[PDB]
Amino acid sequence: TARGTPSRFLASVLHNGLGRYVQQLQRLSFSVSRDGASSRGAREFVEREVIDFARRNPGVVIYVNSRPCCVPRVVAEYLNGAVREESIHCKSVEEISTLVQKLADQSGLDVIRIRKPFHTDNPSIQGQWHPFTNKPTTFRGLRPREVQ
Amino acid sequence: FKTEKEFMQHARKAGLVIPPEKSDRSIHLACTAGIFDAYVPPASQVSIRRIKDYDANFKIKDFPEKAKDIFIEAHLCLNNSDHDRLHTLVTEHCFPDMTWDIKYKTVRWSFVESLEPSHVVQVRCNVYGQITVRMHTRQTLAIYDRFGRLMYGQEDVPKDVLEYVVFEKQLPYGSWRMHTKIVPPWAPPKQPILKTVMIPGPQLKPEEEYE
Amino acid sequence: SPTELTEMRNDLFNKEKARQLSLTPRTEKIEVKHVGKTDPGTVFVMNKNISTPYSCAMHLSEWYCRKSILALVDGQPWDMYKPLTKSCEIKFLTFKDCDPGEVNKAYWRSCAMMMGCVIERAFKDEYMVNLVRAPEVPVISGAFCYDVVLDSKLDEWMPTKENLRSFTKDAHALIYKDLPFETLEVEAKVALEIFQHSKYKVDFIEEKASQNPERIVKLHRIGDFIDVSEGPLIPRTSICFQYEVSAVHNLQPTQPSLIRRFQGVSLPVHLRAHFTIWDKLLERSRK
Amino acid sequence: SGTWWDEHLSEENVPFIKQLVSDEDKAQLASKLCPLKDEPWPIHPWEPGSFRVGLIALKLGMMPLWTKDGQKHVVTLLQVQDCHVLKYTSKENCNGKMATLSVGGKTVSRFRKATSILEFYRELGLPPKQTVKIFNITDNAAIKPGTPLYAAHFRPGQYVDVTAKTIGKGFQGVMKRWGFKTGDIGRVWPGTKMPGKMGNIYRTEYGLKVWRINTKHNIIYVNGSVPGHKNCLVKVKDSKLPAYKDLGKNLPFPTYFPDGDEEELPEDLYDENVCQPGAPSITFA
Amino acid sequence: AAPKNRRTIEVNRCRRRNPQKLIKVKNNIDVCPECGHLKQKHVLCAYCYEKVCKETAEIRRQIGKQEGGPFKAPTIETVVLYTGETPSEQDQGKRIIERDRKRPSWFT
Amino acid sequence: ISHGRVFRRMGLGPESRIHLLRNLLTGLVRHERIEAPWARVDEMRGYAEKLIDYGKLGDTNERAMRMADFWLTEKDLIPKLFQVLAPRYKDQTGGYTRMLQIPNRSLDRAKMAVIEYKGNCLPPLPLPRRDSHLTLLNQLLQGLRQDLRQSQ
Amino acid sequence: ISRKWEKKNKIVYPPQLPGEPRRPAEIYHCRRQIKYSKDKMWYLAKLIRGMSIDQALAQLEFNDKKGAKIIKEVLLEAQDMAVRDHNVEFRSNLYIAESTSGRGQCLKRIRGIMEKVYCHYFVKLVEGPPPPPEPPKTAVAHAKEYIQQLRSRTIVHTL
RNA sequence: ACUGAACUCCUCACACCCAAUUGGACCAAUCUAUCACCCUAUAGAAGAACUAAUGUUAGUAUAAGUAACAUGAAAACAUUCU
Ligand SMILES: [Mg+2]
Ligand SMILES: [Mg+2]
Ligand SMILES: [Mg+2]
Ligand SMILES: [Mg+2]
Ligand SMILES: [Mg+2]
Ligand SMILES: [Mg+2]
Ligand SMILES: [Mg+2]
Ligand SMILES: [Mg+2]
Ligand SMILES: [Mg+2]
Ligand SMILES: [Mg+2]
Ligand SMILES: [Mg+2]
Ligand SMILES: [Zn+2]
Repeated sequence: TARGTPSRFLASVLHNGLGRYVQQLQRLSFSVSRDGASSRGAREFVEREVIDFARRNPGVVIYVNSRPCCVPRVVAEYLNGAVREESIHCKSVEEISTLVQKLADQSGLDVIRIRKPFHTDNPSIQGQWHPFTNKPTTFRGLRPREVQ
Repeated sequence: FKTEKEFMQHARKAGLVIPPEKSDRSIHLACTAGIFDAYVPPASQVSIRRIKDYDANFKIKDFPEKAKDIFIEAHLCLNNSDHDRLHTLVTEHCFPDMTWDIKYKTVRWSFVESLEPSHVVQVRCNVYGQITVRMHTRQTLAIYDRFGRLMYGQEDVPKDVLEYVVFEKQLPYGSWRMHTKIVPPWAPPKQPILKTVMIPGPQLKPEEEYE
Repeated sequence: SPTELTEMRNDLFNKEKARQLSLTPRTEKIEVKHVGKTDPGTVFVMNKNISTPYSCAMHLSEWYCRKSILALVDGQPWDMYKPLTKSCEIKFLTFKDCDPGEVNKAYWRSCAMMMGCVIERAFKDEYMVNLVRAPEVPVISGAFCYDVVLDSKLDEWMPTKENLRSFTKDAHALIYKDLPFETLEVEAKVALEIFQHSKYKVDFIEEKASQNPERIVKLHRIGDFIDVSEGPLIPRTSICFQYEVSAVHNLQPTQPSLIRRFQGVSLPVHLRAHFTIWDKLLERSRK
Repeated sequence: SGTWWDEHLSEENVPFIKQLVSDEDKAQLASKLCPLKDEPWPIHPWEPGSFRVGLIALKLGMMPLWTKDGQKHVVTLLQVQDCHVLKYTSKENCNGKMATLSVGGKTVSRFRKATSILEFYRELGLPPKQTVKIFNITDNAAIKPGTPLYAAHFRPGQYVDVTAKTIGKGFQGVMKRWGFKTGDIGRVWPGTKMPGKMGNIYRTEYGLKVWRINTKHNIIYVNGSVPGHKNCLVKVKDSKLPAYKDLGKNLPFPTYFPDGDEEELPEDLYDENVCQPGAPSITFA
Repeated sequence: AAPKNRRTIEVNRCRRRNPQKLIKVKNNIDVCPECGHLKQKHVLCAYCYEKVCKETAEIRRQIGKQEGGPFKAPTIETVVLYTGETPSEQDQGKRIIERDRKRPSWFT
Repeated sequence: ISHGRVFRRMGLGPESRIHLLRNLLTGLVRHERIEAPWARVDEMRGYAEKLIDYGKLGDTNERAMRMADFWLTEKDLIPKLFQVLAPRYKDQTGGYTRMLQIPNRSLDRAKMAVIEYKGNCLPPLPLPRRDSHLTLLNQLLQGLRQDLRQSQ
Repeated sequence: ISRKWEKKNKIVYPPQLPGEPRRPAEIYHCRRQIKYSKDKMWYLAKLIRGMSIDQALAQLEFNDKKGAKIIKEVLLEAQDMAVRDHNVEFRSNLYIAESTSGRGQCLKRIRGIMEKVYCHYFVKLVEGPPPPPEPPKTAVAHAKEYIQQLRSRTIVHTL
């Protein structure tokens, strides 16, 4: 629920689209068992898809560790120092490809609740409403029941 | 209680009869209750024969060199609190007397060059060899607390130390370890302490008076 | 300049404390037997020219800190924050003692000095204020006094009720700050260095350095204010509970300048008086 | 720590402070005995519809008093002890409907009052009174604050209302307190009669005839019973009962002034119907 | 009746921790000038009263030794004397209870 | 409602309160100093001073000897009341006893009191002294007394 | 049974630096299986929670409750080990930082079950003058808080 | 005229609001087979899943520090007195 969870406002990392666009995903860390039934789809991902993926975005450095694990993981690290550890346990190659592209496409900000769907930093251009917009002035700045 | 008489009289008044039982194993001591001949500082080649007849490869001309390394290394085991090496370097009469009060506080002893050469003074003697050595050194101390605040001695400044260190050996697998350290009665007072002390008077029950 | 006065006087003061602590033989440790009526025969093994009688009191209890005011060190009255000097014997003197003569005198000297600390920083800047002394008034005599010489502009000035009330409000502002009284026994040369711009206090230092076999003179500092006393003082300003600057009088045989005396009366936090008794003690303190 | 006045005084200084402070109380009560040789406020005559000051009196106790028809009347004595006017507040500063006089009675120790009160009485120049009651009053009756009020402020024949705390009976149950012993209403109404603290509340007895005043000892002898125990302080005002709203013609209007020295009063004023002591034994012929 | 519900620790903490149930910091407490153990004003010092109690205990024991048996109240005033004290001229015609310690500083 | 009720109700009746007080008064004529709980002590203090006022009425008085016969349960104390206590206090007219508070009883935490008879052989109590006349406030007030004496 | 509070006096800090404030001492002491209830000790433990040890001792000598004497023994004992064992120079210079009371291992007595209640008492003393009590907040603090809440507010549910 | 739904439209997604009943897809933990080797896989099995039976046992609350309970007095602790 929203009152149990933390929330935040919609943001970028360093104004990520203004000047240029920067891929926010630094490192991936696959760890894949050689003999092991859970990292089968990871194995077929390293053999088929990880080299193509590693070429489609060179700003991402990818480490395939290949130790005897009992659950394989991917660990995405982001430029703002966030770490998302997700499992690729008993997943097909296609499911792992959609997960890794999902991690590539996003940023390191939390996937907690976002309060507003928008973020201007300059919301007003004609000048924000204060209670003396849309009011006429008087002669000599008088107020009601002011004599002189 | 405070002694064995209090416990045995309390066990007699209570009715605790403790039978003194006969066991074939006893305690295998490797030390001595104190010093054989109390060397009082300002002919004992008998005991050197009574050492060489057991050890048979023993040069006194090399020993205060060794006695330096048994001394200094042992003190460095206080800087890390490595008790397992101290049991090789120091006797068990000497181990509590140097490590008990130092518990729960960090010490930072260090050695710097000796003023004099260390030289052996006397030698005495199921058999316990015992060698007293005169050392005239320069050492540094800083005893801290549980809270890491200095309670004894400037850390940098070396001080000149006289040390009448008594060593002891078992006479099969034993070696020379520090047994005690004689402090002469004429010796100057030590460094004063950084804190102040109140020493209480007699706590008087109402029926008594102060005189 | 007055700011230059307080700065240069406090700097000479801290030169003398800096020279004063530097001549230690590296924490010599002298012991003082608590020769006293209660909790008897307890030695304090203390640092030589560092630890004061207040720290002996701190070894005993909070009670002996809060209630004790002087110390008979070897039968001599001593400040609570004056550092000890040698192996000695301490009593602790309170207000409610059997015969508290020296504590009444110490309280009295203190209140006169606090008054001078109010007088100097009371007037606007174009008026020369000049503190000659605090005469030793008996406590039976009604009010502690402080002789002050004022500027020739204020030759004919006599304060209103509201000006004496403003003096008291500055005094309660001085109590509320909770300032200790630092002491320094200084030889007469540096004593003349600090007060080198007042003829009256110079002559006072000269008359008092002529009284001891050395040239030794007591200085006291409240906060940024130095003065010469005749003897010991109270440990803190926070002891004075009721305090009133009650009157101003002008002495009569005044051909060179007015020796304009100020009157005041005060009681500690221990010997508080009821409001009506306090009013009668105000009235008698205006003679 | 807290203190009291006696705490730090020697054996020598305790009766000294008793004699000192007691003597200043007697001097301060003695200095106010000439209000008209002082500078009073302008004395007006009685106008129809004006109110004057009341008093504060001790309740001395009761005694019988026989009238000329041979009927008992139980009568409380009310001594006026050191009554004085303390502060006048006009109607503008009060924001009430009417001006007010604060009047207090029975001098009480200076060593036992808050310092705001002691500053008040110090500036006023009086020893502090035990109670201060407040009188609603017209502008015509306003004596200067600091003036003595006497027993002859009232005169016999006058009717009077007296208010005091009733004798407190502490926590009492229903039979003593109220004198006795729904389903669909699921609750107990406010103001239901239940056990609780009886007495120790202000109550006013209305319309009590003043039978006799004693000018020397300053006693008022009032008909019947007054709320409160003996030696209690009561607030004695002229009666508000509308059968008695116009008889302020003969009453001295600001207050009675012995300082005025005009046709001074006897020992004791009696009402016309009172059998005085010393009169011959009454016969109904 | 019996409780309809179970009271909670929030209600309970509000009940048993409000200041009507807390212990009041008292400030009668002084230091006895003679002994230095802290006493209370308006109450005798426990320590000094224990001194006086113990000495009246020894004196009453020796009263019991010099009387011997019950129902021996003398028709004479009594005087307590310590070691090395002559009975005064005022102490004549008074029974005497000799002690074995010194005269205390506070007995007079 | 107990306005003007002057007597503590004690013991297990009126008779039993008079026997409790009689035992305390007997204890205090015998020993001349008593620790007992506080309310019992001041009740009995009222009775104690009256008992000496009957002791001053003479040995030969019949009424006094009836009162002493009742109030002293040990009969040897009746020569003491008419030859030791009553001659002792033949000067002063009242104030024969002094009462102070002890610290509370260790057992059940009761308010405790001592009464003694004044001028007894027992070691003196640590009486609450007034503050010294040589203190700061007492010297200011002594000076003020000297000025108000100088008015004449 | 857990016994973590006794061990807290065995933490050894690494020695400090000259450019560093002096760390105050901390002395954890307790007593276990006091035959008293844990909620009657709460009042005595609560009473002394920021006091200097002399004020705490003084307040517990004149209290009539059973636990006061027990806590006074715990505080005198902890003042002793404060000075002897833990390098506190002044006896006077302590204050009660923590004073709580947990429940102990109770017993059950069949009469009809009735518990024989036990408790503990935990005290941490800290070297130093007792910290000054929190002043009641003034109308300046209330007014600043209120205005700061007014400055804080945003146009809500829009851009 | 405006407001006004989970109706309808709109951007993307759709297997994703009934009792008893009935059909289906998955599945925690355990043990066995064989893998696996920071806690798994494919099967085989079964004492295989608890917000509820005035359930059973144990712990600890609440009512509640409530109800209730207890020691004749002084003293030299001998003794005496009621
Ligand atoms: Mg209803
Ligand atoms: Mg009863
Ligand atoms: Mg629909
Ligand atoms: Mg699974
Ligand atoms: Mg099952
Ligand atoms: Mg369950
Ligand atoms: Mg049920
Ligand atoms: Mg169930
Ligand atoms: Mg209940
Ligand atoms: Mg009950
Ligand atoms: Mg019984
Ligand atoms: Zn005492």
